[PDB]
Amino acid sequence: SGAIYVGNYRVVNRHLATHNDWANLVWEDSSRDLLVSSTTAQGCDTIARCDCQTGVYYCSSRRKHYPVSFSKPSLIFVEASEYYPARYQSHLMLAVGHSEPGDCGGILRCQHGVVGIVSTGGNGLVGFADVRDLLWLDE
Ligand SMILES: NC(=O)[C@H]1CCC(=O)N(Cc2noc3ccccc23)C1
Ligand SMILES: [Zn+2]
Repeated sequence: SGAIYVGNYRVVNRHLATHNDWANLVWEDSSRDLLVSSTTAQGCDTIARCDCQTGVYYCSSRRKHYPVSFSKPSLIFVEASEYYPARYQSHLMLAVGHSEPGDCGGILRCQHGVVGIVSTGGNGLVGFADVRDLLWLDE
């Protein structure tokens, strides 16, 4: 679990969005596993606008932050789960690191701000859904 709060927006994994997120929907993309909903309160986070390929993410299944080197956002095959059929997930960044399904929503940050959130993983890998291209989050 986990979300990004920026301005009047809440960014979550689409597969973990609540009834309230869908009732206040701004934008969603099943191919990216992202959903953005509107909030009444001003958010605590700021978004990176950079090409960083190193950062630190929070891993709730270890209660720890880990440093990662990650690939540029790209189209990657993701095996079927209870939430989605087997498909290519877009704007996904891979890295070597521990992650379990409940870790989705953990934030990845670089020196510039929030880069993305945990969305995929397994077998010593962790995948992050990028949010740096979503320029409208800042306005
Ligand atoms: N973006 C997706 O399609 C995810 C939907 C929820 C989900 O369980 N997965 C598969 C999964 N197995 O092991 C993981 C470790 C970390 C994060 C996800 C996973 C993929
Ligand atoms: Zn950066």
